[PDB]
Amino acid sequence: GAMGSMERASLIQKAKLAEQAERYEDMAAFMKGAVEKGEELSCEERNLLSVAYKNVVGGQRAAWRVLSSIEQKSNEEGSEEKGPEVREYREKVETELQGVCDTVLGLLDSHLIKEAGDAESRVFYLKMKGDYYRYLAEVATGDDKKRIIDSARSAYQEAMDISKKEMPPTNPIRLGLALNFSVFHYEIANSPEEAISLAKTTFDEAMADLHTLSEDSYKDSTLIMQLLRDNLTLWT
Amino acid sequence: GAMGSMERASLIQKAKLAEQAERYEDMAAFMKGAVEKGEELSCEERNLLSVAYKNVVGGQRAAWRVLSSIEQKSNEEGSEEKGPEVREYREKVETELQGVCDTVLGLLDSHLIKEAGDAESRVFYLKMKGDYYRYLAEVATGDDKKRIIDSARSAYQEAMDISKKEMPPTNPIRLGLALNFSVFHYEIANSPEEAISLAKTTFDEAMADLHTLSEDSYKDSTLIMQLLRDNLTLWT
Amino acid sequence: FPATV
Amino acid sequence: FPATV
Ligand SMILES: C=CC(C)(C)OC[C@H]1O[C@H](O[C@@H]2C3=C([C@H](C)CNC(C)=O)C[C@H](O)[C@]3(C)/C=C3/[C@@H](COC)CC[C@H]3[C@@H](C)[C@H]2O)[C@H](O)[C@@H](O)[C@@H]1O
Ligand SMILES: C=CC(C)(C)OC[C@H]1O[C@H](O[C@@H]2C3=C([C@H](C)CNC(C)=O)C[C@H](O)[C@]3(C)/C=C3/[C@@H](COC)CC[C@H]3[C@@H](C)[C@H]2O)[C@H](O)[C@@H](O)[C@@H]1O
Ligand SMILES: [Mg+2]
Ligand SMILES: [Mg+2]
Ligand SMILES: [Mg+2]
Ligand SMILES: [Mg+2]
Ligand SMILES: [Mg+2]
Ligand SMILES: [Mg+2]
Repeated sequence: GAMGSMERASLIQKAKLAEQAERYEDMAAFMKGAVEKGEELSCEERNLLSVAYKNVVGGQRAAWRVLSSIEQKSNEEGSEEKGPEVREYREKVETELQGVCDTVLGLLDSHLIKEAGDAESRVFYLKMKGDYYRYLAEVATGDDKKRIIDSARSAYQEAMDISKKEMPPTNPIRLGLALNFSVFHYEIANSPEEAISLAKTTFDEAMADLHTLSEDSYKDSTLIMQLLRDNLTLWT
Repeated sequence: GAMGSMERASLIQKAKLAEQAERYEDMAAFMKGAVEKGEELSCEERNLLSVAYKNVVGGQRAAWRVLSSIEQKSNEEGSEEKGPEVREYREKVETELQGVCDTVLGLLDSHLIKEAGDAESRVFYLKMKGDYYRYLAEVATGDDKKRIIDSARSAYQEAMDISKKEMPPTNPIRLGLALNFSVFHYEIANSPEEAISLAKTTFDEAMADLHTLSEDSYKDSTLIMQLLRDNLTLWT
Repeated sequence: FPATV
Repeated sequence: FPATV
């Protein structure tokens, strides 16, 4: 790969520069190169990996949503035949999005998840695995959709099981996993009651644990708790 | 080129979709493909071309500025030796930026400017030529810098001469040309007095012409007039 | 859309 | 930075 000749430490340094410059594609490429050096990622490095790909796919998802909305309007009664272009361009963005998801999932499967034994790292990577399968599920229409949904649920569930055993309720990774799995239930899996139940129990159990939360993690965990409350307000 | 098999009308349609999706790289590639069909661009199509590349290079410039600032701090007294990475990554972004500028300038030179006879189109493309040479000037440090600055000034000057002869003072293209050439004088060419004089005369002459301005162009021209006033407030 | 992190 | 269009 194009990053094979660069030192691991230089790749991490440049991922940090790319983040500051909001160059998320470059950030992701640097972090993929770092992962491919074959050493486990530290806690800070895991965050660089996740932020890079979250931002790349986030932009692709936003664009896909705009184009899918145009396409759906184009297929309603009274809409004028505008030819294949909207579908073609939506398919182009979709295929690029799928490619990025596949790249992330490949990194996770080789070999980040296999070698992650500490709960932080294992839950973190399984959450990512659930997230990228969820993004594939958002665009899946074919025979593939149910299997993709099942793959997302299986990753999120393994992460949930570990997080409940090994992390406190206010751990930010545990909270963010529960936030995203609740969104999976609501938006992907047609299980709004499960989504609401998960968000409420997560929020309530985190409140009761706030008295043990570190000042260093207060900001991250309270932000995620606010996002859980925002979703519950949207949903009820 | 990759767009050679696509119909011109389909390229224009997809450039409009890309704009709505904020996919400016795709937008630019679609518009480059359209230009390479060999027909002149309409007024609407010129705007799609300009917006696409302005946004691509705008993001590159923002990233270059972040990295150049880090690099300059890294070279001040008391800064710690962090190795070649900041320079390398700034050079990477710079080379990509230069490549996009070169692509735009090549499109303009082949054959948009040669075939543009109406004042709107000719001034529009010469303004773009000045803009992309100015962006090359922002990053130029080598022997090349003075020639690049001269190329920007020559394009802006030809555009200015045509715009004063052939367009009313409140024409948005005429106004935007003067705005950008004034910024060239202030930020690139070390001529703040010329920048101020140009911005003030442009603004004053446009005010006196507002009574002929169309309702369709009022928003564009008054916006640009406000930008001229903003720059004059910054500069005086 | 609902919020994720 | 100053404004351009
Ligand atoms: C070093 C520079 C950068 C900009 C890369 O660091 C980003 C942030 O990395 C930490 O945060 C983490 C985190 C978020 C916080 C909620 C952001 N916090 C605030 C107040 O906005 C959102 C991110 O996507 C990230 C990495 C992802 C997860 C997800 C990751 O699932 C795979 C789970 C929850 C959250 C955890 C890991 C947070 O610990 C720090 O603690 C923060 O200071 C820091 O900004
Ligand atoms: C069709 C959809 C899109 C989004 C592509 O159309 C964008 C806008 O194209 C027109 O505007 C033009 C223009 C700007 C206006 C100032 C935006 N106006 C407001 C109120 O924000 C900024 C752009 O960069 C652009 C193309 C560039 C130039 C530069 C172009 O130098 C090469 C000179 C001045 C200005 C002229 C051409 C404006 O005529 C319309 O008239 C506007 O409605 C419309 O938004
Ligand atoms: Mg080494
Ligand atoms: Mg598809
Ligand atoms: Mg339960
Ligand atoms: Mg044809
Ligand atoms: Mg260089
Ligand atoms: Mg003069």
